[PDB]
Amino acid sequence: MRKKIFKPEELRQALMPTLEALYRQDPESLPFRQPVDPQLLGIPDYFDIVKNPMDLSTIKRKLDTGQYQEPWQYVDDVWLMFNNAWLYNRKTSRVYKFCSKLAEVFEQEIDPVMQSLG
Ligand SMILES: COc1ccc2c(c1)N(CCC/C=C/c1cc(C(=O)N3CCOCC3)cc3c1N[C@H](C)CC(=O)N3)CCC2
Repeated sequence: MRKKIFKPEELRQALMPTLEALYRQDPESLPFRQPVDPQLLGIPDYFDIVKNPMDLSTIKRKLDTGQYQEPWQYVDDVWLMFNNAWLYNRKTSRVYKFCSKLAEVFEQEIDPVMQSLG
């Protein structure tokens, strides 16, 4: 119940490999690498449906700038990114299928890391 203290440099070192695993997926990571601009992309309802957008570059910036206090907050951001994509996109779309592949990759990477951090 009393939270152990995680130093930001320890979270960055431990969790960065799991984020690198996502980024290295090609073609599957491409639509997830940067924040979206709905007006430029032609999806103007995106922020109506997706209340809390999330993307790989934003997660990397949060690790780089010490914005997570505990590892589950990082896991929550990765899964927010996944859940937003499964909510917004149709099941036949590239983004939807790519999201499913990233979730498979992430599940394998994150488990031993979460065990090691405690
Ligand atoms: C869109 O899929 C691909 C697949 C491969 C490659 C793509 C794009 N690009 C452009 C990358 C940037 C694209 C992002 C992105 C774009 C659209 C989008 O404007 N749409 C309208 C018509 O097309 C389908 C949907 C939707 C979504 C998008 N992503 C985030 C997760 C928000 C979302 O939930 N959905 C680079 C080369 C490889």
